[PDB]
Amino acid sequence: YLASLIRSVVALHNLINNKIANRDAEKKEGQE
Amino acid sequence: GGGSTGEADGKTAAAAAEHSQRELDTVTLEDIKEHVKQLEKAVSGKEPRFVLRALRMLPSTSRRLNHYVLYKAVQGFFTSNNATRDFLLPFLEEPMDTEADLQFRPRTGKAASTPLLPEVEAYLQLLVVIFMMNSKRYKEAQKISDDLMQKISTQNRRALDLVAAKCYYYHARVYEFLDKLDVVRSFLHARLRTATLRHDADGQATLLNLLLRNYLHYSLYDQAEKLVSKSVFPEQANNNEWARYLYYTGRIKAIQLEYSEARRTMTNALRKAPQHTAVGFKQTVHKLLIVVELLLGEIPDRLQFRQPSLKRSLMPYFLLTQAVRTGNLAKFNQVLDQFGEKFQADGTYTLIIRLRHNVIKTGVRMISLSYSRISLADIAQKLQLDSPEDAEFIVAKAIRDGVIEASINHEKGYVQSKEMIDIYSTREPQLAFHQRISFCLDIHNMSVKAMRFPPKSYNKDLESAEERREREQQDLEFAKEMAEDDDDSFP
Amino acid sequence: YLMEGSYNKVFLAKGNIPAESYTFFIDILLDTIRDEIAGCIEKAYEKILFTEATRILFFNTPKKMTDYAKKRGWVLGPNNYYSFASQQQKPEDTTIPSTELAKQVIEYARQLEMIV
Amino acid sequence: MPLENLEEEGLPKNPDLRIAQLRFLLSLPEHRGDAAVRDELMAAVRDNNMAPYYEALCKSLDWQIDVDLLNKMKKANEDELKRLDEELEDAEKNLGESEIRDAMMAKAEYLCRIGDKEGALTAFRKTYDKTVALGHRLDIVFYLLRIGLFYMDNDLITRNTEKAKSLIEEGGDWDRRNRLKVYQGLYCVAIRDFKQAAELFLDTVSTFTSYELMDYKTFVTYTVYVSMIALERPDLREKVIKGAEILEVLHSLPAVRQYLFSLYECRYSVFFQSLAVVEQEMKKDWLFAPHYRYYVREMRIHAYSQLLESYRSLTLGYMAEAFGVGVEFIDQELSRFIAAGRLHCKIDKVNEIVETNRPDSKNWQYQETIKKGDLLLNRVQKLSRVINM
Amino acid sequence: DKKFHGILDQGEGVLIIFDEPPVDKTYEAALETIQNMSKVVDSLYNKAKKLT
Amino acid sequence: EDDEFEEFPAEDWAGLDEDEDAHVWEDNWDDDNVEDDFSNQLRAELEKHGYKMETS
Repeated sequence: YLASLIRSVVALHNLINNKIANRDAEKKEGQE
Repeated sequence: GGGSTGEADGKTAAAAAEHSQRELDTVTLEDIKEHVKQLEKAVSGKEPRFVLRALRMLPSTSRRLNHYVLYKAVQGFFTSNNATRDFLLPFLEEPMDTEADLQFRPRTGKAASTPLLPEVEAYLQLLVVIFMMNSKRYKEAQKISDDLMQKISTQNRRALDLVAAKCYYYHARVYEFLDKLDVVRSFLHARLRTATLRHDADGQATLLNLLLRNYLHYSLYDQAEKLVSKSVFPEQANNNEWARYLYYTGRIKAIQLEYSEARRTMTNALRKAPQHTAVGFKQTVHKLLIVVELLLGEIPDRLQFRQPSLKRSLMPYFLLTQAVRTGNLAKFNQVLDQFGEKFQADGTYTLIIRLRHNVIKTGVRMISLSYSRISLADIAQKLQLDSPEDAEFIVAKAIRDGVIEASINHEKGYVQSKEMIDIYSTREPQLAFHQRISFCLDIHNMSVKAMRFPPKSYNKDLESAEERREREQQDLEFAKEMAEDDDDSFP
Repeated sequence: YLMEGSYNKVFLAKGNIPAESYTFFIDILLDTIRDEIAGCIEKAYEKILFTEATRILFFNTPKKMTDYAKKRGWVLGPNNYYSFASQQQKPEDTTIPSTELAKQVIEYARQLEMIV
Repeated sequence: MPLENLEEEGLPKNPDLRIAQLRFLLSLPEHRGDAAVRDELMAAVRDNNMAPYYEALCKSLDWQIDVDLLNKMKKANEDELKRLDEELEDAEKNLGESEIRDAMMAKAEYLCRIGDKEGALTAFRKTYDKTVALGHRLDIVFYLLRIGLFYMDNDLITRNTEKAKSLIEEGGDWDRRNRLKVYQGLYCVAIRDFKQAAELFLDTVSTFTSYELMDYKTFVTYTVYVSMIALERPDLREKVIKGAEILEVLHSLPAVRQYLFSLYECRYSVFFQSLAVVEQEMKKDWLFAPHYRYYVREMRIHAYSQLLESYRSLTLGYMAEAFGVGVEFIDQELSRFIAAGRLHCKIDKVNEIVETNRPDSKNWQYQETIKKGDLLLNRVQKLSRVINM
Repeated sequence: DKKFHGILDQGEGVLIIFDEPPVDKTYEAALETIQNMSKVVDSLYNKAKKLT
Repeated sequence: EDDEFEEFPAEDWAGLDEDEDAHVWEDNWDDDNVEDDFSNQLRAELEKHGYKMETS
């Protein structure tokens, strides 16, 4: 239980990292 | 008149609503010119449609208009030949155009006989319906507006189905004041089965929702049950739609004596309604969740009653729980007596009266865990039951339903507990964990499986780029090769 | 009263007389009521006197109660004696789990090894 | 000279805690109205009392808004708000940082001794961005930590507690690290917690140097009050009853000596007979912790636990005379706490024997785990909704 | 004072001394890491509110 | 596609009744069953049943 739980939290934080990198890539995809 | 509201609110508070009116025109020039056109332009009905989701927040800001002074000339920019412009103008109170002109010519009026003109026709007429009902008109301007829109969506192509989602939604809403016409039930039906063969998930779901709402506003629960079962709710659907469906299917599971599934659907529902706001929807799903847990045999958590605005609507329930958790019939009768009138404000009162089973289930399973043996004469006194005759039957029932694990000696008059398990010889804890980690783990395959998309936009960016760097290196390995034949000094 | 076993429901089947058509039909239910009552009492007690069993299942005679103490299979000593069928043989065997829990463990492994 | 150190060596009284907090809780008209309150408030009229947070005291509490009084304090208010900003303006032609800082601080300090929460918050936050010295930085972080206690806002306290520990390590200046413990403990004990609160409070009784918050006899009172809640048997035998400050100060207060020693001597009549008097006296009437039921309901658990951990079997007839009460009283209480799984025994009202049992160990864990865990799975559930969206 | 884990009995005078095993740490710890992980989740919530 | 709700009534308020505030409180369902009844419950039970005169 504990193991799988930590695993989940960590993977999810990974996902937050992807979303934020995507927003900041969307500010670059515009520009010129 | 200067100095009063005949000029401070007659031309200066009207002129500001004219600046906002004339800004809204510029906004629907981006909702229609850029985005409704983009639907067919190069995506065939995709992301430019979710920019027409904006049709939610635009009625609140349609108070910048009065189905405005510039409108007669605005629906006439959008088209050349139209019989909706010939209904829409009858239903305007008074257009009195000014010297403003939207970006349309006699050339952008010829070019607007488009398959995008049904999207605009419905899109704007929807606005006519919104205001028509706000101002408390209905009857002719209701029906006619709607039915012309029901002739619009009869047309072909798969992009109009989506905007027809919103169409249907308002259609039912206005149809629902005067008297929720069951006539529409057939239209919905007919348009639903059609949508199942066109495989328009969106329209299929939305429509299916307003249908379920029809069966539920009356007492046709059996008719919704057999339906919910026999039919397949689409896979792609906007979340709002999925929250509706998960509140209704749960309502149904609840009434037919199945609190099991309900408490698990109910909850998923609460957690899909939009976060920041959703006031009413959340405010009601609570009034039901709170009772499905009680009915199920579990206490609801306290945080459901410590919430900003919707704490004023739950206050009666709070005193239902005061009585249910404690375990005695007396307080349950008193509380469901004072506030019964309000519980009868919805169709919940049918579920509530059932709790008399559970206040005694808990009162008695509580006595079992408080005591080791006690006399029936006292069991009747703590439970506010009937006789010592009634008690023995009640307890007995509990036993046969493995909800108390005890025994009775009747020739002496006492119930006796057999409790002496240390929970760990049970599987129980291992079953509970087998539950936890399946849930938990599912979140871990799931959120990587959706994390997949951010990496995909980057792969859309080159990952073989800087070929001139590699070619420069290759031109350095021909100078390096011979640099080492010249450090060897050997041919 | 029916859903949550409470009795005094056989008594109220002749007191619901305000509409006579109720008392004509409800008589049917009274053969299920006796069955659920004896279903619990088979577990709830272990020694009662015979005349009390006649007062609980709502019989007036001793004869009826002999027949119904014969279908459930009880003996007729001075007090009507029960047979232990509540938890006659306990679930003291996790050998019966054995295979099933091993399936489960394997399953977890599948979710931690799959390519997602 | 009077006991060497007495009523000195304190932080300034600008946020004017407790007197200006307590006057507000006891300014509710269901337990006190009268002039006993009004007097307290008049002291806050003498320190200029023009803040729309004073109009919003006369507004929420429905005290009467006398316009004749408020315009004299508005006049004073304005006179020193112009005098101070002129001190500042003339201080941007004299020295640099060295002299500007103390003008800006004289301003921020005065927007809150007159009780204007927001203007004050920005003057403090504007002087902190103008850093220079470690000790000062700390001082104006304690200002926010007092003010953040006197309007009782939690975000405002958290960020400053954790921003304080950092500046406490950069200097290591220990004596501050004490008073950070009294603040952080006060806050630890507003919200429930007691555990951590009892470590904090109890480990600095010897180094109480704070005022503003308490007098000192007060502080001792709270320490006892919590230590009998979180600490268990011979943890409290050593830390409390055989200590230093504790015995000396308790010695001049039956309101704690008689409440403490009794729980330890197992004189369970004295214990209840006091516990009432301590509920009313100080729980309800001071800004301890508006869960005045939670502390008692907990205390009765603790006690019934003592007189039931030593005896395989003892009858209600022995407790009724041992707590001074009667059989009904105990019956209700004990049955409700056993239903809550707080005691670990059970009763049978044929003989009136109170048999115990010895499960404990893991049986209490797991129980606990699943509790906390499902809470966690829920917050991560919701989170995954905000992330996938 | 917890010095030998027993239970005195009055009415028969038997000083019962049940033997008690130690509370395993594999739980106490996991109580502490679940505890901690919450804090993480909260701060992670504030990181969530910024990007979107 | 939808994004709105407007099919259920709501209640919005600024007159809000009070309960136990929750910030990290344990929020136990036990503390709403009492009313600080505890001083009262002693006095009245020591006089009524005489266990302040008969019984110490």
